[PDB]
Order: sequence, then structure tokens, then C-alpha cells
Amino acid sequence: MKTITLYLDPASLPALNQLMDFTQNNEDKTHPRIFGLSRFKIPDNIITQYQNIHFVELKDNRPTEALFTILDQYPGNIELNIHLNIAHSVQLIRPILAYRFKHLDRVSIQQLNLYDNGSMEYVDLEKEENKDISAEIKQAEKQLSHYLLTGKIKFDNPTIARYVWQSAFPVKYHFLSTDYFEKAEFLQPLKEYLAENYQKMDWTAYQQLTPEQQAFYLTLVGFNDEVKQSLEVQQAKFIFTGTTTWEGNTDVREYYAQQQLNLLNHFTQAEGDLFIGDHYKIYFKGHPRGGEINDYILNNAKNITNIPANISFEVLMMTGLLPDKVGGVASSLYFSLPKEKISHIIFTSNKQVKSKEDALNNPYVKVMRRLGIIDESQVIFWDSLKQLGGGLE
Repeated sequence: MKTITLYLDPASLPALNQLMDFTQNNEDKTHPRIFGLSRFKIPDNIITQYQNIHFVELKDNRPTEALFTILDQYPGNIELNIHLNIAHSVQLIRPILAYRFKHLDRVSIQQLNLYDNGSMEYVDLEKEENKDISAEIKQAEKQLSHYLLTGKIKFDNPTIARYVWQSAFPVKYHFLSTDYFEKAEFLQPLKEYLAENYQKMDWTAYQQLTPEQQAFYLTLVGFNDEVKQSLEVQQAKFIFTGTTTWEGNTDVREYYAQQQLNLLNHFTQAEGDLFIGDHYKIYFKGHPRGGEINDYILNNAKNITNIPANISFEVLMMTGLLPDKVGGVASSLYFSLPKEKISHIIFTSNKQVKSKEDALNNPYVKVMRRLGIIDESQVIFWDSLKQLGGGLE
């Protein structure tokens, strides 16, 4: 038999873990590998070090049928070692299970490794409170058995279905928040069911790699030496999280840049309501779609160091380079952060959030509040902050 390893993820955090897995096994130059990581282009000069390495696109959270052509190149008995995004696991595995169904004499599933997308999974699990979780699990197990057999996907509970793979295959889950599973009383039947099949995401894997593997990993994830050096200064560090625009009663994008500068001043200036201290070196993490707003902010906040948007907070955590403090405009990204690193999260106006009270009801904010990761006082509504000038700095 031949093992083929498939790395599938439309998002970021599962791919970062899967690229770490690849790096840990990167002395094996010929192990068949299929990469379907929509957000990560593996550089040519890595690809050409490997044989039997293949690439598939994802569409609508499934590998395209081009996957079948690759698997057809392995005519013997093949075992699939599959890495997946938990939230998207059902769609991602569908063409794999379709291929298995068609080649049942030679294709088997060796094991699954599944990784959180992010706050998604937790926001979705919260919607299942008050259900009979034991009964939801058992029904999903039966519907998965039908899926693996007849090929008909229908889950009464798509959220719980993400967690019943052990009923069919060997599986390991890698969770952003094991505390959630262990402290959400309503999920105790699921926590017990998952048994030894889950662990916390391994944020220190990078530190155990050889120096050459560390460099390899940084190349895989697009974390170049310029940005890395900028984050190794022996000083306290604060990252401001930028946004795009919000409901400010104007379409003028410059207004939203100026207002984000005002929010930044409340962290950087002693006069600010959110003052972090004069001893922090300031960084800016623009929203990936901020575009020219990010240029406006960088230009008018002179002493700030830009962190490009492709460098996620998780890859900073994966490499041990998270700053000491993070604050600014809110996003579900904050769910991934250690509690000690979160300063203040500022909510802007939209359809669902028009006040601090609304912000406290935000779905990921609610999970974080239950887990004790933030206090309500760390949640700020944007227009509660007065206009504040910058400094000569």
C-alpha cells in the first residue's frame, strides 16, 4: 500500500498547521502529497525539491474534480492521510469520499487530522445549546454512515456532524479552545465522546524545528525576514488592528482613515482613554481590504511599523512573535488571542452593532466573555472616544 497525504483548507489557521506538518516531515522528499490550500502559494523553489507533489484548487469549499486525475496516477492500493478544516470538513472530504466510493477495492481512509477555522466553530457550537447533544451526536453518526456508504449527504445537524468522524475513521482534532469544550456545560456529552481524539493546537511546534526547517516554514507561510526582524525588537510591542469603513453617515473614505487614526491616538497618547504606556513600540496591522486607507493611516502615524495583512495573528502565534498587546478595531481574529495580550477592542457602527450593548452581544464576543478572555470594560464603542491629536512621535 501507498499513503497519500492531502492538505485541504480554504482558510488560514488549518493551512498554517498543515504547512507545519509538511515542514516536520520535509526530509521525506517522495511521499505523495496533494495541497489544496487556497490562501497559500507554495514557492516554486520549495515545490521542485519534492517528487509526487500535487496541487488542487478548491471551489465552494471542495477540491475540484482535478483531484480525481491526480489520484488516478496511483493505480495500486492507496491510503489517504487527510488534513481538514473542521468547519468545512464535510464539503472538503466530499470528492475524496466520492473517489473512494468509486474505487472501493483499492482506496481507504487512513486517518483524519482536523483543525479549527477559528472562532467560526465556536460561534456555531453556541447555537446548539439546549439541544440533546448525546442524541445529536448519535444521529449524525448514523447519517455519516449513510454518507460514507450510499453517497447521500444529509445531516440533521451540520455543526455536530463536524465532530463525529471517529465513528468512521481514526481522527485527531486540534482545537483553538479546549477550555471551551471543557467549560461549556452543555457540551459535556461531546467533550466525553471526543475522548482522547482532541488536543489543543500546538503553538510551539515551530520552536522544536531545526533552524533550516524554521526557515522552510517561514517561506511556506510567506513570513519574510524584513517583517520578522521588525518583530524581534527588544521592546514592548503593541499592534493596532485596522478596519475598512463603517456607518459614519458619510461615504468619504478619508473620514474613516482619520477616525482610525483618532482611535490609535487613544492607545498611544497619555491623554487617551486607552493609553497603553509610552514604552510600547507601535505596529499597524491593516485590514486585508483596507487598501488605500491603510496608506493614509501609515503616512499620518509616522513612528508606526506596518505588518502586512498576510501575516496573520495565528502565524505570529505559530512562530512565537505575537506582540505583547493587541488592540484597535474589533474582529473575530481576537478570538484566537491569549487573554493577557488583549487590550481594548473597539466596535464600529453597522447593521447589527449600534452601541456598546450591541457589541457585547456579538457572537464571538459572547464566547470570549463566557471563557473569561475579556471583560466587558475591554469592549468599546467607537464614538464614545473624543477627538485626540497625535504626538510629535
